[PDB]
Amino acid sequence: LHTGTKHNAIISDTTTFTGQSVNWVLNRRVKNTRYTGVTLKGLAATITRQ
Amino acid sequence: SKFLKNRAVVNGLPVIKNPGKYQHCYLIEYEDSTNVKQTPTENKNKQQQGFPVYLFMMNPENITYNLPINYQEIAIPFTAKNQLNYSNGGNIVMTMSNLILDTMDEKRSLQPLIDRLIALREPTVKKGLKSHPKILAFKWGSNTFAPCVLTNISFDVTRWIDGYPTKARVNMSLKEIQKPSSDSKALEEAKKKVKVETVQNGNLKKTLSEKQLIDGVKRVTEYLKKNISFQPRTIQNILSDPKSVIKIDKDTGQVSLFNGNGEFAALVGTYNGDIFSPSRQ
Amino acid sequence: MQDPIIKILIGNDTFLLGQEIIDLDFQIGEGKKQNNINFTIFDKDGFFAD
Amino acid sequence: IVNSPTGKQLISDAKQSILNLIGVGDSNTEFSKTLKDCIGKVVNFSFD
Amino acid sequence: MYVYPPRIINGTLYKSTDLAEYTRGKILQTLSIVRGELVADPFFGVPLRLFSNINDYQSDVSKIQIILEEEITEAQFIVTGDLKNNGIVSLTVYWAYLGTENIENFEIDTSNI
Amino acid sequence: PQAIAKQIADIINSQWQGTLTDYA
Amino acid sequence: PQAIAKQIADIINSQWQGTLTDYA
Amino acid sequence: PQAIAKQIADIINSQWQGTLTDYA
Repeated sequence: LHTGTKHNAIISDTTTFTGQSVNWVLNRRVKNTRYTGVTLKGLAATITRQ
Repeated sequence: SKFLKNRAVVNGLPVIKNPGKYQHCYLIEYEDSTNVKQTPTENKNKQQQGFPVYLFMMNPENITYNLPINYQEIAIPFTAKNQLNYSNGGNIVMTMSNLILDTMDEKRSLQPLIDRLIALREPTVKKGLKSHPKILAFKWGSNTFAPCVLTNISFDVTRWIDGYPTKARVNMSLKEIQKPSSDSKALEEAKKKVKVETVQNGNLKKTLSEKQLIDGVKRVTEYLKKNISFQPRTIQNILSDPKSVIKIDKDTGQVSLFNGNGEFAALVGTYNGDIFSPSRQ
Repeated sequence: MQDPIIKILIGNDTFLLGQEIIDLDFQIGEGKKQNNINFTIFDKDGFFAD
Repeated sequence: IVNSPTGKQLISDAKQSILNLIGVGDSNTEFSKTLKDCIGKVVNFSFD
Repeated sequence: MYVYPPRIINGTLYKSTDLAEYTRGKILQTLSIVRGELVADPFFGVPLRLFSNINDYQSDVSKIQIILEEEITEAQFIVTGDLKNNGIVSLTVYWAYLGTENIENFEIDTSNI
Repeated sequence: PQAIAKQIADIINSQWQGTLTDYA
Repeated sequence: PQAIAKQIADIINSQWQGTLTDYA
Repeated sequence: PQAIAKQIADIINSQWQGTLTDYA
């Protein structure tokens, strides 16, 4: 997933693109929540479905 | 040969008349290049007198001009050619080598000439602030080279009298520089503004002066007292207050009425340098 | 011997090997390391940069 | 310079012919503007 | 715009809207002002040398050519020098105004003063 | 010298930005 | 090699001093 | 260029291992 770009305008025409894995999507926003009575697979499933 | 030359390009060249005198080249101050001999004898205390900085005793046998033009290469993998991008044009380097200085028979010292040429490295103190050395022009007959600066100089002395050089070879190199703008920095901005080629922001191309502000206040008061009866009630009732003033912006020229409280009340019009333009009906 | 092919699809355009691609990076991470890409292209007049 | 609640903007002014000639090929305009005008593809039409 | 030579025509200064004659007036002014004759700009003007032998008479022509090229950027200048009989040095300035594609006449020149 | 000091600084910056995107 | 390693280290040190005194 | 950018990581990394070992 594209996340950043760089470009040198003066003479040298160079544009640098940067992309990251989808885990970057899971690390974007800080959350406050609570989980009770859920297995690791269930918690991961809910988080991925989000 | 003269049988293989292209006469089409030859005949397109200017024809030069032979001078009636043998000519010697010289180095002169720039801006002093178009000055004639203002005096019979050079006066060192005054400037722009049209006298050469250094007079050649013998002319060069040959002069070399070099010009590199700088492109930048970008090597994209798996392409037949590089990508050439123009960077800059570069400066012309002039070189004259094996210049002759000979006064052995005259028994005259060359040291003053060597000192004169060497003194071109020293910073020329201007007002009291050390500045860059003299900017030169190499003049030969009716031809000039450019605004140039002495970059390298070397002497090879082979004969002396009492330790004073009398026969020397001189190699020197000049470099063409950007032509200094004779136009003043403020004049350049003013003529940029006159042609309206600069950015505009609603300001006048000339900030009003204090005398201009006084005169604009005079004109506004004249117009207001002449046209008081046609002003809206909300303007004449604030003009009836003796505690109301007229203020003109220095950069935009907008005229404003300030009530007794001292706050902005209404916009009356605009004032440039010469005329007062009242607001639309 | 290496006979590489590199094709990058971004937005709605493609960069091929030998066209504008200058350099390309990679990352295939497992734990502390994620997956990321950093690739440089020749952008005449910065058009793609725009 | 034009003033806006967003901010200052440099604006080009000329006769419209020169404006069309300069912007020929849409080279001067930024891609964001082009994408903005095509955002509303589905156009409401009326039926009789 | 007011052309260089101040002439009160019809009660006012001669104001022309053609840049060709204005440029010609600029050329005439450049060669009407000698160096030092102007106060504020003592450097503007043609360098004048009269009583000297005719050996380096092309240097003055070249200097005048550079001066004309420098100030008047809207025209192209070529200056030629010739030696006449007694003491006359004939300078001929060929100028063309880059804006027009043809030689433009002026109706004030044929006017009988 | 200063040219290379700057180059080295920029190298380090891009290696740090690299590390920012290298780690999850 | 070690000469330049040291030079680079010193460059980095002075670059950091720049930053220390660059920020309010 | 990239060769030297890398050489610079190697240097900075080892310099910062030196500091780790240089300290109590």
